[PDB]
Amino acid sequence: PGIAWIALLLLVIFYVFAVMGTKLFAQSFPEWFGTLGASMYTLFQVMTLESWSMGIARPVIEAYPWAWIYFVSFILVSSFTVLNLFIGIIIESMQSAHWEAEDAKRIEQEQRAHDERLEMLQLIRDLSSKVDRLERRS
Amino acid sequence: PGIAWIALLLLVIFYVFAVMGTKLFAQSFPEWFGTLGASMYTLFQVMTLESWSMGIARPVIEAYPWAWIYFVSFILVSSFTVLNLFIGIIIESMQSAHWEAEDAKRIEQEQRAHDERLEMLQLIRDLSSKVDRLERRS
Amino acid sequence: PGIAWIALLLLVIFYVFAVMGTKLFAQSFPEWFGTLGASMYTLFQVMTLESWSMGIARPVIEAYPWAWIYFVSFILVSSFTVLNLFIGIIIESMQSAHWEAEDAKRIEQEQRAHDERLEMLQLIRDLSSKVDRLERRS
Amino acid sequence: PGIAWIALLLLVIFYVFAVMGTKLFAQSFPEWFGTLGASMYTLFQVMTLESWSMGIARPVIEAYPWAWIYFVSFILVSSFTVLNLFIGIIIESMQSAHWEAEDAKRIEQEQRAHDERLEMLQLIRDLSSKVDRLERRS
Ligand SMILES: [Ca+2]
Ligand SMILES: [Ca+2]
Ligand SMILES: [Ca+2]
Ligand SMILES: [Ca+2]
Ligand SMILES: [Ca+2]
Ligand SMILES: [Ca+2]
Ligand code: NI
Repeated sequence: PGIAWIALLLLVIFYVFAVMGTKLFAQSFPEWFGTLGASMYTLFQVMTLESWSMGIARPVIEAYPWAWIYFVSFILVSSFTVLNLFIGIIIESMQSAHWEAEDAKRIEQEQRAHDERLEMLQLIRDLSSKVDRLERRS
Repeated sequence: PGIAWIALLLLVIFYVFAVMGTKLFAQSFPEWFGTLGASMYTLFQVMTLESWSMGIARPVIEAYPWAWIYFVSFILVSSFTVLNLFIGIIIESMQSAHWEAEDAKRIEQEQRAHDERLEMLQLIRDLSSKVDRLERRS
Repeated sequence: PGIAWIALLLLVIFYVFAVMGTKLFAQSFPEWFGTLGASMYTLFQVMTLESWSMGIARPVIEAYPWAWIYFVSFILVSSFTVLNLFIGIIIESMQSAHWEAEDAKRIEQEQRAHDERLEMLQLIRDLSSKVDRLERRS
Repeated sequence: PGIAWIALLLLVIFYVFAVMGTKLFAQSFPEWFGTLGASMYTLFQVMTLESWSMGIARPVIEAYPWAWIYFVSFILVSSFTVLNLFIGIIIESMQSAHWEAEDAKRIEQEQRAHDERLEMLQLIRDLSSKVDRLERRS
């Protein structure tokens, strides 16, 4: 398992949407989705939202009016699984640094004093033992 | 109950703004604001800031002066309510992967000792009597 | 003050920069910098990186070769004090629903660490204080 | 050392890619790559993804079509090290507000007891010793 297990998926979301888009607009926007690699590129351009809509979608949408769904969806997914990936890093680097350290040091400072209390506790039975013997010898 | 509230609110924000956008720039910028389902797009584009001003606002404003406020305001709120939403995952993904798991494991370990330092404590008051029995009894 | 202090700072930064566009690209790029409320607008557009130099400072810089310094810096500063501000929100949001009231409940956990402890010791001394009345006899 | 370590890195790439990019495109795309000083510009114009494929890579690519690779890669890395760099600031600011400051408050309410109980303890022996000293007394 893991976090970069998304870098797997994203590039498959990609693979998917590329092939999907290529099958459609290969026909009539072979400028962009002429080929797979072409769609690949385009879709990374779209990933980046560098004229994503006016450049690509809207033209494509004029020809294929529903395409809006394709482009709008790809985006929400593309971006979403990046946000989902990017944060998995905020986390796996956030708590890589002072959060492994602390958990260990308090796992340590805590068993430090189940140590202290418990035995120090003991001398008190050892005392309720020495003294125990003496209300007897009273 | 939860953060889909911002989502909802931010989805409200769309509905709400796409609504006005439709009615106003409808007749002037009809590809952009003719039908709701096309101010929706256009706003989702505006949302993404993909040729947001030069493509849509400037022209909507080169005609309608106040529209600026419309677009600007939409953006600030749009982005802002996500920023708020985005972070609400950084946090809830942080207060889920890390901030929550010890929140339990430390009151889990604190009670382990108020039951032990207070357990200690009985013995110490109980040595108190067995001996307060001896300033007098022995 | 805090987050809202950068807020101010930035909006300072903005006015201070739309200040210049208007004093500066006014005669000539009046679509963008002709007057203030239009630099303001432009500046916000430029902030958000919608056609910022292709649309804007490439043709402004077809005007002035130095102007590049103008739009570039504005961004690196503009973007910069937001990153600074944004972060101040992950921070003052990330330690506000997860990390804030812990320091108060662990103020309080470490609080009885004295209450029990100190009162226990109190007993200890009193034990001794009487035991010592028994070096006195025995 | 610190993290400007990455500022170096990115800035090495920002330099490296413009030098690499003048070599190729200087010839035939002068307005963007016929120099370094405007390559740089362009490359930060590219850094930002303002008309990146559409404005630039595409027509450039049109000429040296494998130019995609240079744009795409640039971008993946340019961005990616700002991600590693931005994160740094998230962490070196989340590890600065409470991470560094609070860790110290705990060094203190940790070492407060190994001192408090040392002597709670201490008094426990003395007590034991007097009774232990009362074995060879009576
Ligand atoms: Ca073309
Ligand atoms: Ca149409
Ligand atoms: Ca005009
Ligand atoms: Ca011109
Ligand atoms: Ca403790
Ligand atoms: Ca454009
Ligand atoms: Ni913590």
